[PDB]
Amino acid sequence: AAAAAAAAAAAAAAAAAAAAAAAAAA
Amino acid sequence: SMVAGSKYRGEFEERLKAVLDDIKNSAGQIITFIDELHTIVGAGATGAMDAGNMIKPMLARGELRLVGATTLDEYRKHIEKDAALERRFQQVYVGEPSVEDTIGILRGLKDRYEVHHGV
Amino acid sequence: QALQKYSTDLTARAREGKLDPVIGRDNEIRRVVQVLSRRTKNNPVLIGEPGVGKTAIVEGLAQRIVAGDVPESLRDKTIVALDLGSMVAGSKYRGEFEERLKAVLDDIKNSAGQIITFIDELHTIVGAGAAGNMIKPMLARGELRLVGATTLDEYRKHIEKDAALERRFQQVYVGEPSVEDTIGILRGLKDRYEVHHGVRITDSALVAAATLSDRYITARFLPDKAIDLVDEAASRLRMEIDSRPVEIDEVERLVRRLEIEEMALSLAKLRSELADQKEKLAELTTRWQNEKNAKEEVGPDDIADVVSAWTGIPAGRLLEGETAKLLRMEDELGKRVIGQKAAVTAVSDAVRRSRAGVSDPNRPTGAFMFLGPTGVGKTELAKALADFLFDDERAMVRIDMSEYGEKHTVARLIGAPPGYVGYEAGGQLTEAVRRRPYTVVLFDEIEKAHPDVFDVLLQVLDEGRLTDGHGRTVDFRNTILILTSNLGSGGSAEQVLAAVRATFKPEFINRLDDVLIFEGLNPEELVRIVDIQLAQLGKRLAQRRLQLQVSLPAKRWLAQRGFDPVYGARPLRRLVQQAIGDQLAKMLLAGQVHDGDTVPVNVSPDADSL
Amino acid sequence: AEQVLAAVRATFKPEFINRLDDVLIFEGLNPEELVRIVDIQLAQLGKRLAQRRLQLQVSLPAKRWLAQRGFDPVYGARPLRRLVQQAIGDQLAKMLLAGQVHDGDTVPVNVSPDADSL
Amino acid sequence: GPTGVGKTELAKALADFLFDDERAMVRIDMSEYGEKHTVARLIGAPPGYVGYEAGGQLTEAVRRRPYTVVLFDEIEKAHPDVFDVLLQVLDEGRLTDGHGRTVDFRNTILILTSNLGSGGS
Ligand SMILES: Nc1ncnc2c1ncn2[C@@H]1O[C@H](COP(=O)(O)OP(=O)(O)OP(O)(O)=S)[C@@H](O)[C@H]1O
Ligand SMILES: Nc1ncnc2c1ncn2[C@@H]1O[C@H](COP(=O)(O)OP(=O)(O)OP(O)(O)=S)[C@@H](O)[C@H]1O
Ligand SMILES: Nc1ncnc2c1ncn2[C@@H]1O[C@H](COP(=O)(O)OP(=O)(O)O)[C@@H](O)[C@H]1O
Repeated sequence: AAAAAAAAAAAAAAAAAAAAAAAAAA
Repeated sequence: SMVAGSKYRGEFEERLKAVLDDIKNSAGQIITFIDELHTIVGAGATGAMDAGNMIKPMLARGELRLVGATTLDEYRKHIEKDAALERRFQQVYVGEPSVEDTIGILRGLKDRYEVHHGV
Repeated sequence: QALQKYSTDLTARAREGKLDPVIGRDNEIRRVVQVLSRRTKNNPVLIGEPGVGKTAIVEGLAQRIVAGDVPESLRDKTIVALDLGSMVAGSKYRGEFEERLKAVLDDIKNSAGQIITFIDELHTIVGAGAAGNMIKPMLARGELRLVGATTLDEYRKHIEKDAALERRFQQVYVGEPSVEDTIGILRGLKDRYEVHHGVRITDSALVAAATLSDRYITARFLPDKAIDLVDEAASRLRMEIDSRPVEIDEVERLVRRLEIEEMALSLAKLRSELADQKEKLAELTTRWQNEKNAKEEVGPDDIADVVSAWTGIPAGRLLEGETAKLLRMEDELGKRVIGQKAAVTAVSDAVRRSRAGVSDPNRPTGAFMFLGPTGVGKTELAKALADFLFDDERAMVRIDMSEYGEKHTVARLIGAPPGYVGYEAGGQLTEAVRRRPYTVVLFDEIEKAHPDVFDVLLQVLDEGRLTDGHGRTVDFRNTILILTSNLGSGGSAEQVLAAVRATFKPEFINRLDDVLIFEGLNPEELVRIVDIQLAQLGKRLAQRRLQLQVSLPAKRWLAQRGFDPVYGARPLRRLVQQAIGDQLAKMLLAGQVHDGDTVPVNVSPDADSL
Repeated sequence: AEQVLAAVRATFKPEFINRLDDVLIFEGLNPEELVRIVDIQLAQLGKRLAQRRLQLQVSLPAKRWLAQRGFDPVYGARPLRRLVQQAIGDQLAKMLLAGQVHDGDTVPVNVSPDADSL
Repeated sequence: GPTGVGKTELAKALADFLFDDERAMVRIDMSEYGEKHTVARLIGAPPGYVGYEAGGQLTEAVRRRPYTVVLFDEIEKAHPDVFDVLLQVLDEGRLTDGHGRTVDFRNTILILTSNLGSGGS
């Protein structure tokens, strides 16, 4: 008499980023 | 306002399909107008791209007319990312006017600010 | 009888002869039989990289059971293959899936020891609930037998994530076979392909299809990366056995097309090309008849024809009509670059080498740096050889290494390490050579790059491959790498070969072919240049037909002034737009030089009038 | 061995060498050694020609002429690999697609002042 | 004295006993220090120059674990611009690094070895 009615979802996964930090070469 | 309550795994998909069949079921009359269409790419996130590419086979024959208006720097972030759609659209560039045309524009809008403010 | 609705049966399909011989891999069949008759924890898992043959091991097990060469405790076990997709169908109530699964487990349990379940792709057994967890007491009593095969990464994505389930299994690692064992396999599957398509197959075809698929097609593992070549050569021969061959069809369709176009226009032109094409189609037709008056099986050339039609690379066997090209190439390339006989004689020696198949297999077909002073042609040569090979100027991959001045720019052509911002985009060099690996790659102004980019062009040479930020060794094995430079211009050969060893390391100059130092120009070989420019201009205004009747004293006069011993032929191409283009562009937008009309030029004592 | 191990110690971490096994240093090359390398390259070039069933008959003055040329003692063994195909493979590759080198019929090599004719 | 005696085997023999650690020795070699641009490798660079993330060759291995024995191999070839850096090591218990932080040498052991001699008594 009762039905289940499966549902959806939403997944998040972000991304890191790097800085390069130049060197004045002396 | 079409992803209002759609937490079940097939509601938004048939809802958009019902809207597209309602447009297609009228013999060449309705001009649709989707404002800020850069948010139509990732409309329905099914966890697997299966939304936003339902109109993709329909635009190629050109059954819905789809006027839009997106910002210039919101265009190479969402649509050029996902360039299968970018060929379906013609582009109309709009540049700002100069001072002399702004003088002509402002003299025509001096009919609506005299009513809202009685001055 | 619950298994009758939901499962299948391999054994009844094995008695009727619906399966192929699986001659090969005795060790893994013996290993599976060794595991499967154990007391407890007796459910093996075939794990291998996708392509190596894992379902065929189970089919060979079924054929061996029906044949009767099995040990004592395998007398008529009757392997039964299940379906986890059929279980979830209409089960939309609160308890229907679990009672179906319980009925299946009851019909397995009431039998004594017979039924051997075969569940292919058992990463599907993880979820399927919304349940799906009522298998652990059945597995951890030695009551279910459960042979099942997955791939490699789908194992660790699901089952290694589920470290309680993982204990009640074994792992039978199935690895790739060799090339000789591939040849041993391909003599067994030949009868089925002769039955389904009515052809004949030479053993030389089956050894060439196993040798020649090793070098060229490199994405798939090799029990079956070489089956498709035979399977498509048979289909192409079946095409040519039916009504008409191929060419004559090609030419008939082409001439019908040109006929259509021409009659619609009623252009001349095409009228000629029609007639010529009608001559050819006639000749061939007659030849056809002649032959008839006087192929019916596959051969070792047809396999290379398939691997040449697919994946771009022309790798046939000394093809007809190209001997009229490659023996004319040293002179045909001279019609666009004038002078530099040694460089063209060295470039032709890398195309006529690898076309005939003399060159080394695991090495690029030519990778060599050529340099000199400016304005000589070192860019025009690379754009001039890739015009007749490819019919277009844009099949070149021309990345510039003038922009790579600092250290971290190297990551733009290798991708990102996995976990960072641009991972969807991948590489920028590598993702364009993986598609159709036959291009010509340039490197403009190698002076300017930071000396860490040379750590990337160092395993390109002598090996041919590189990884990236996606985990795929692309192959540069049969491209052509061209490096340009501009070093020195201050001596004949000693100063520039000192400066090259001053800037580069010994371990990079060692990895190159012949470094080709150019020479410059000469005033006698300058005049031969000039008409090309004029002829090029005679093309550029071709849309209005203003073809130039140039006097020969003008061609004489353009050679005296314009010769620079330090700037090459580049001042001449500005001198032409100063002499002709200024006065012509002034006279063209005022009237009086209307299109369809011709203009001569005469030598004024300082200028040249129109 | 002094300067190169000094540069190795100046490039790594100090205990990173002791955890390793025997750090080996290689030789140079020698004119006595260079004959059998030519034997290996001729055997490889013969086995490459085994599909279209060509083979070669290399004379001993030519086999040592390949050893006299190409002895630049800073570039290792890699110039000889290029020198062989500058000598042999170019001339054979020009002849092979011009008829006259029909399969099965082998070719000998013969000495001619700086090339080698076939 | 000579080589191959115990001259560094004594050094390992007192690190593991008095400091209770097997790997608590620092063996730097002053066999490269003949110039003005070589001394600054053992103290660091300013914040912005070439060798900065690696820090000093000496000090960044003393900042953590300041319970170490420290050797100095082959002092006799060193340029005379180490001994002013090395002098206030053995005259004060402080030294400045490439960053600007402070290191304390008041609980270490310095050992300055060489190989000349060994024939004279
Ligand atoms: N020893 C063998 N004898 C005969 N044919 C073989 C042998 N090993 C593999 N094959 C063939 O190689 C092919 C491999 O097909 P499958 O084994 O079904 O692929 P697979 O290993 O199941 O890969 P997936 O990931 O499961 S699709 C089939 O055409 C088999 O007939
Ligand atoms: N020997 C030549 N044969 C034919 N065209 C030539 C020749 N030398 C120069 N040219 C022409 O002059 C131009 C040569 O420009 P490029 O060869 O591209 O310059 P470059 O060789 O790249 O030298 P740099 O140092 O890189 S600017 C082209 O327009 C060529 O058509
Ligand atoms: N008294 C000793 N106890 C242990 N090993 C010794 C002794 N004398 C010499 N040796 C040997 O010599 C080596 C130590 O040499 P080492 O002191 O490093 O020479 P160097 O003077 O060049 O530093 C050890 O490997 C050890 O086997």
